[PDB]
Amino acid sequence: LPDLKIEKLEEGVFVHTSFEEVNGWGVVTKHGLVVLVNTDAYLIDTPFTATDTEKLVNWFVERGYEIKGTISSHFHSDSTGGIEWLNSQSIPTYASELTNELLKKSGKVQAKYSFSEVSYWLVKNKIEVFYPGPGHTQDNLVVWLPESKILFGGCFIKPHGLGNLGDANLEAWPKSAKILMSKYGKAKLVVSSHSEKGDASLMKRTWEQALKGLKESKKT
Ligand code: NA
Ligand SMILES: [Zn+2]
Ligand SMILES: [Zn+2]
Repeated sequence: LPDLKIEKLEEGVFVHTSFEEVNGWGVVTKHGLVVLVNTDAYLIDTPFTATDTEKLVNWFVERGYEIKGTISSHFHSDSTGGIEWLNSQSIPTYASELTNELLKKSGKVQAKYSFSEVSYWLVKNKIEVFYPGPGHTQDNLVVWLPESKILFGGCFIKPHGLGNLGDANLEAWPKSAKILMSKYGKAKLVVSSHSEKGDASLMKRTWEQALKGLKESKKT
């Protein structure tokens, strides 16, 4: 299993990359962020495992940062796998009320703190959590960093194909993708869960893939 990677994007923004075996043939790649406000650190998604969440936290703690909070972009384990471990360390975990309902329904440990607001400022003027509407999942969120114009699109941003449709809302995805394009056109960088980082055009590529997936589902 490849090791957790940490890469600096700019001052105050790091991408964490963790890996999971799909079964014998190679691995899934998952990107999240760590955002620094002075000496406060915020996890944007957890790695898949408690073990990789602890490695990630330990890397920032050793450099004099305090983990002030985590946000999970959706209920799937690639965003939420570390919540139980973070809770055991009394590190504040956040998810939307809908995300916590979906964790509870799937027999998973919930985030300690939840919110209902469509636009939720995890950190005033620094970290915005936004619900564009259903897509990859009913609850999928994005995270916007206004000072860097970095959008973390999580598993919503799907420039090359929508992936697993098990929990997806194909009827809503195109509308949700246009809402995102319309709000975050000033984005300098779009970081997705499962693809290479890109420019604002990844939001339009997602819209196109959403339209195509909906069209194909209506044919059969
Ligand atoms: Na450092
Ligand atoms: Zn997912
Ligand atoms: Zn994912």
